[PDB]
Amino acid sequence: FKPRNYQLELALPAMKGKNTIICAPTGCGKTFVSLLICEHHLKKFPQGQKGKVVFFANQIPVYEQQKSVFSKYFERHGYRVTGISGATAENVPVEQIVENNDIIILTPQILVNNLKKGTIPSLSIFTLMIFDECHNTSKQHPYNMIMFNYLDQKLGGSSGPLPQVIGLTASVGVGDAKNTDEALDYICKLCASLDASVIATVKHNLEELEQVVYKPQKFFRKVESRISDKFKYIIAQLMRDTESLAKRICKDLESQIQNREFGTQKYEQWIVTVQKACMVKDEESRICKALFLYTSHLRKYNDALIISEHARMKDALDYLKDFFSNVRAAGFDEIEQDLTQRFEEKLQELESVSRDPSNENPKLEDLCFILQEEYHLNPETITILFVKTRALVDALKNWIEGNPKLSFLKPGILFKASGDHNILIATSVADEGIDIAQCNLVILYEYVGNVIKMIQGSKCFLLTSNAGVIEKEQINMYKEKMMNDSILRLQTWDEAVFREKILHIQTHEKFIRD
Repeated sequence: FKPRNYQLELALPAMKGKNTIICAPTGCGKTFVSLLICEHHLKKFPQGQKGKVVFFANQIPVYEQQKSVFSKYFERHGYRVTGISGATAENVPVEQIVENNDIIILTPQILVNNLKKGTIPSLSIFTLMIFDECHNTSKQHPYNMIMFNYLDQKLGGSSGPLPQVIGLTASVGVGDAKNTDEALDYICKLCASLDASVIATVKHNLEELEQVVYKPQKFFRKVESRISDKFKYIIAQLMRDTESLAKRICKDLESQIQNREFGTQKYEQWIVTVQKACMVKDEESRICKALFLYTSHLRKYNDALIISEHARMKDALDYLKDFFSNVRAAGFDEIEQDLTQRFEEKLQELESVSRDPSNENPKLEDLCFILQEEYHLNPETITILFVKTRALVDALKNWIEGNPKLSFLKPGILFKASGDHNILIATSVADEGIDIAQCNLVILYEYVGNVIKMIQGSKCFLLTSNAGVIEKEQINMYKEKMMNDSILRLQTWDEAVFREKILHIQTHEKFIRD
């Protein structure tokens, strides 16, 4: 297990002996870095001198894993490594064990009990302390409980030798701060808590790190419906009429699905239920046939409304034309003739509103521009496009093929199985099961399907009509943003000015504690 460059970059300040917070992505080897720090530390002591290191785990699985890892690596090197946990043997008191072993894995609460008990008189016996998930060091957490003791001795000095402190965290957090400046102060509060003079992030080996941990940056984009949608207006009336016919012959149409809206997949479910009921005397038989015919047409309208919503009206209108060409292929019902003629009356108008340039879908214009922009950056890009329905898969594919501004794309329905298509349009079943995506770019086009996972500059675009989710992500990105900058700005300060700022807070925090 060769150390990665970014890992060595993180370890260095700690190896040079500064109290450090190591802030890096989950799964990038932060604990492994603490191990490198542990190894470097224990070698520093001259003959007849032993170091003593404590590792703090926040949860039992981390404790178990680190207990195994540290013992295997270090018992070989002649050090005595033990892990002591809540499920203690309860017979051997902890101090004998801390005296007996050079390296200890510790759930933080066990130590706290012993300090109050006085079995462990001081924190001085440790030479190195490591806090996994060190962001927890606040608000009367055991970490903080431990760190207070550290601080009292240091500040009320009268100070014995104190151990180096290392904190591991994926995120320092930013708390309640509504401002970058407020955000900075919070971060310093944590730094004061862990007596850290250095925050270590990977600046130099960002490229290498990104290979080890695979995160494609997520982009959330609001999308808007047409201000004026006459196409929806016309179709809904057709749907209203067809329902009115269906309602007349069946007194109690209401069937287990509520508040169906035109153009919704929920409406699709309602249709299916009603058809199911039909699948189950002349009059009873005749009515069953009529409903089935109606719901079948209502379903087609509903499909067309959904196409119109996320693609061109032309795509939606075309979809209706084929169906109504398809109905003619079969022997013409007397009823189908009527339904077909009712559609034919409104057609000329539908064509008119469909041709209008001003009637164009905003959502399509947004999608198009993102594709243009991204493929401009990287022609090599391969994209998977997730859409609401199968009918939409066909609409969007036709749209890309006929769009001269999207000539660079060659659309394919449905990795990589196929090299020749650089974009693929797909839709998937809504399940508890999750789909997996292997591509540079993922676009979620109003997609409510079961969640997606991305697999080896990659990005995912989430386009939604929901204001609430967009607002939430905007807050999150802001908070992230606040955190990095403040972190970046803190690294700017000299350690001497920085140390000053940290001391003041510990001093103030010690008195309120007093």
